[PDB]
Amino acid sequence: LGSETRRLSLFLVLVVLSSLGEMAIPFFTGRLTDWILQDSADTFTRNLTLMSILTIASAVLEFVGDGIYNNTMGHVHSHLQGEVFGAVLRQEVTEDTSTLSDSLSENLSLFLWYLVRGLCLLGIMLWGSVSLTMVTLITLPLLFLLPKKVGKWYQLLEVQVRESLAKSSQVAIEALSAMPTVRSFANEEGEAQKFREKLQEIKTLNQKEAVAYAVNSWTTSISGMLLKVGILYIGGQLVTSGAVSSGNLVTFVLYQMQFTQAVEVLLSIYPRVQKAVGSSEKIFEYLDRGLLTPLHLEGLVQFQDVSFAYPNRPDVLVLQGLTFTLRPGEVTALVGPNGSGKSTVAALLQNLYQPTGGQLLLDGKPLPQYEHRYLHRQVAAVGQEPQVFGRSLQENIAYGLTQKPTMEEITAAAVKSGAHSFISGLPQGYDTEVDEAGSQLSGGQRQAVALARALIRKPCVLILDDATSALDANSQLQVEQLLYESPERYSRSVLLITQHLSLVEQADHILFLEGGAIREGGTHQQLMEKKGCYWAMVQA
Amino acid sequence: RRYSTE
Amino acid sequence: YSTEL
Amino acid sequence: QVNNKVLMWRLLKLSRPDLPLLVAAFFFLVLAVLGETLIPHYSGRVIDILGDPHAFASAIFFMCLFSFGSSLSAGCRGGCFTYTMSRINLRIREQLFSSLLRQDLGFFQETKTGELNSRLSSDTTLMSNWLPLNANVLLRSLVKVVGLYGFMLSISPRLTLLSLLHMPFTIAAEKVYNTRHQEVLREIQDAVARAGQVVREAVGGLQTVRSFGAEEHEVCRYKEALEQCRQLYWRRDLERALYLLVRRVLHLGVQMLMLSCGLQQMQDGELTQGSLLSFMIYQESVGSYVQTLVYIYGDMLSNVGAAEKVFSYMDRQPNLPSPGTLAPTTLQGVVKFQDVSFAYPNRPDRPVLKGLTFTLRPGEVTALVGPNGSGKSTVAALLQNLYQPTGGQVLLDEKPISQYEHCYLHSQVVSVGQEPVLFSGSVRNNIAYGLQSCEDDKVMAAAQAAHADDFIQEMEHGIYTDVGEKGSQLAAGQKQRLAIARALVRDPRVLILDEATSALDVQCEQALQDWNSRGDRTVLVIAHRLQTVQRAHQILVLQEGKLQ
Repeated sequence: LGSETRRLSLFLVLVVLSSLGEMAIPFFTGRLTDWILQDSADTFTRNLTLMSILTIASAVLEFVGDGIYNNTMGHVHSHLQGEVFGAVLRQEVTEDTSTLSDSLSENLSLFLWYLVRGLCLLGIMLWGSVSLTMVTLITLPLLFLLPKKVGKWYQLLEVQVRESLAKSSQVAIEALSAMPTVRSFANEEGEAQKFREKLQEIKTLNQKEAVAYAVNSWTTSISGMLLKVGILYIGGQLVTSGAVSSGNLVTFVLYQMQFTQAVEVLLSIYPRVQKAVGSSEKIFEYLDRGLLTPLHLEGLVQFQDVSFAYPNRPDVLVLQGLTFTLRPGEVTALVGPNGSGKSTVAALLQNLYQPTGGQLLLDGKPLPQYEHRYLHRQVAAVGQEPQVFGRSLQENIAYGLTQKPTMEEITAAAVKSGAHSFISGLPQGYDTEVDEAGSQLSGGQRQAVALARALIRKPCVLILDDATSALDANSQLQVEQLLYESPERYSRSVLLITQHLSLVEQADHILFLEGGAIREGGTHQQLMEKKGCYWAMVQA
Repeated sequence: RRYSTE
Repeated sequence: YSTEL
Repeated sequence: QVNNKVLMWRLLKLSRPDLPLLVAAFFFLVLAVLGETLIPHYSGRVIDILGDPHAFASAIFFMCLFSFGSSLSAGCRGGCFTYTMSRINLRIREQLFSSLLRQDLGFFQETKTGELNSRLSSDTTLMSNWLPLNANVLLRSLVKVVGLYGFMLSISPRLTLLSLLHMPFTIAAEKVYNTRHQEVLREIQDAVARAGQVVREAVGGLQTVRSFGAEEHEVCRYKEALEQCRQLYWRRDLERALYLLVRRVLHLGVQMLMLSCGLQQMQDGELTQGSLLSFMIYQESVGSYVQTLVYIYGDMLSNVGAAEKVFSYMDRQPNLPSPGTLAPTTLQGVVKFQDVSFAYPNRPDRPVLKGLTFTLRPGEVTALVGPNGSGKSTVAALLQNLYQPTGGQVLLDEKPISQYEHCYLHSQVVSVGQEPVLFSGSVRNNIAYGLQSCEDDKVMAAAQAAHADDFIQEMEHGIYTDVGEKGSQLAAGQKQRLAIARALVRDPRVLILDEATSALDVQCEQALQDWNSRGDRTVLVIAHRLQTVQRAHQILVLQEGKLQ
């Protein structure tokens, strides 16, 4: 908020000037009264011109100040929301800030305007007549106590009624969301009875709400009438005494009315400001809670005493002294216990988390030293849970790309992944937009889209896993055939964590891990024709 | 600015 | 403006 | 159109039982308006008298009496109207909810729950403000205006012509401003919803975004949405201020034209000082009512539209068949399927069943196996009179199932759902769901039939505890055994199991398939594997909608 410290200051000037310009209609009015009892037109014309000029200037200044304040507040709100969302996304609520900022800004503006007005009115009244101002100040608190007491009770009753209505609403939505069971058990009358019983409780509160409303209205009217009468009596007696004229009394009466209105507005506005200020601290607290240049990688990776764990604590490690290694141009697969959590190794391959020990340098360079922008487009692959975003298919199949690929390149990537048929069969070509969060997607289509998104970037390492698990048997066979038929076995490194032994049959060197480290391995034929884990799994 | 119940 | 029920 | 008149008549008829309250409200409103009209006249006469104690005292007393009476009526009317509004709201909600329960299952399969919640929570309140709020303010506001202008014409027949000429320049401006605001608000709402959709999409696909490191693009898209919304916010904030400035300038001008003309008329000799004061008060006061009348008349149409939208749901006709009446005393339990074919109305002309035919017997425990695209669920559902078969017929004891009473049928035949659903009531209320009355002895007997007592009996007070919302505190296996106990508490004659053994114990399934509720009562079990073969007396496979 500091960066806009100048503009706001300008606003804080203009309002003050406006608050002095609008106090010319009452004052001169009294002057006109003092003119009508002492009957030239020169003074009348002078008063008229002064009043008109001051009022016009006040209106213009108020307009300009409001424009400046709104323009600044819009930018502040947008910047705050952007920062909040960025922090939330990188951390791994949003609508709360959006619904809070407008209310906070509006209430703060109204509070400032009416506070300045009230200060100016009190000052001019005090300069006018000290005794009447003292009387008004003395009698203000005594006549502004009971209405607040009644209003708090009325507000409590209103909020109770609204909460009861919300409870009944759910009592109804829960019933209506499970219609097949209700119809099956023939229990519609029970639901109707429950709803009626819920409404019979609000029927009781509504009467007291109405009574409180009526009493509050009566109290407000009585206080409003009493306040004015109390000062009118003393003003009349003072005027009759002859110490002051009638015009001064008229000006004071108008000033007192405006001052009371300003005080009442301020009292009505303040609680909302307090609530919004208290609420913004929660958002604040929630928000407040360099690499070497890479050129090319040959696909050679290896690990020595590598360890990784969950972010919750380093004691949830799923690896201990691993020795995984995949040769460039060779495709290999890994196996292990279901509860061992070996899948995190794939995340370790994507540089999502730094190693807890040892090193995981690949292609002769440290793993976390390369640039993040170029590494993510050369070491990633299809995810474990295929999905399609709400963007266009031509953009969904190339998400996270610095430069949008050409139509021919996209078609070639889809064909290499088998997704060309899906693109051709989709209506309106690649310009069609897929449903948000895969609302209308299919397993085979999702697998094809994931494979295309993986292969579009020409990765130097493959971390494809669980893609065929969601895909069909025919799609899995096609993916395996494409992987096996790539030029010179794709001439790159693949470390796929396959779910079926059909893909692991042609593995260059299969391996299985236990206890956080690789415990067995070798050729697939040797593993399946010996005491290895693969043969035991096949026989079992 | 002036207030308005709305 | 001036909506009092 | 005439549709608005029809809706207005329906809304009038909905408030028929509120005559004793509306009469008092419309009496107090008239009293309050008549009291508030006459005060400035007596103020002016007092001012004229001051410039005879009897007349002064009379005027003061009358002014005080009118002020007090108006103050009282202005609160009594509000209380009465608030109570009337509340009554109308509570009356309409019950009718809306009780009309929806009779609809067919396709209506709920099609309509999103968000629309139902919106109708039952928001529009039923908007349509309830029509009579107590809009038709009240409009009436008093218009009447007050007529009275003020009558008094103004009485005081001075010449000065009122200027206000009569000035009024259109205010009416047109208010109309234009309201028209612009009503569309700016909805544009802002649409922009906000579109902005929130981006965050929702980012949340939905978080794993892929973190895997690819594409946060720097989602942030940019969100910033673009925010920058698109900020412009609409600024436009609205500018339009308001412009309207306020125009209003202030116009009023000062009118007052100065009024003040100058009034003074020039008084110095001639055709007017007095109190008369000028009263005329100034009246002319100052008329404008606020003139504006609020336009505001309220513009606002009423939204309530009318909301009422139309609510009434369009409770007037729709259902698709249930003709109600039945038959209710025999002892059902034999023989069920036959004859050339049954079915197509979902939501996705028509894509049949799931093609001439299915089979026969069931009391002791013949028949098992259905085969995936058929999960079509085993459809044959189970239509055996409970939940859907009507488009071809063939299904009959119970040589009579169609649709000919039996709705209340009677679901006592003899009951099925367990594939995914059990539990309600937020107590344990006892869930077991005895749908029954008129039950005894705790039966609940223990029903619970012991499913071995669920091993969990229920550790819990304090036994069966009177509150189950978590939609069974939140229960485990997947625990919910299965609770749903089973909900069936044998009813003593069924025909039993249908939707692969309960997939989560429940196989031995428990055998006991449920061989107890008194299954010794001579027809049992049909659905299995995803050959596990049902160990007891099935008539195994039946069906694929592509055709039986094996």
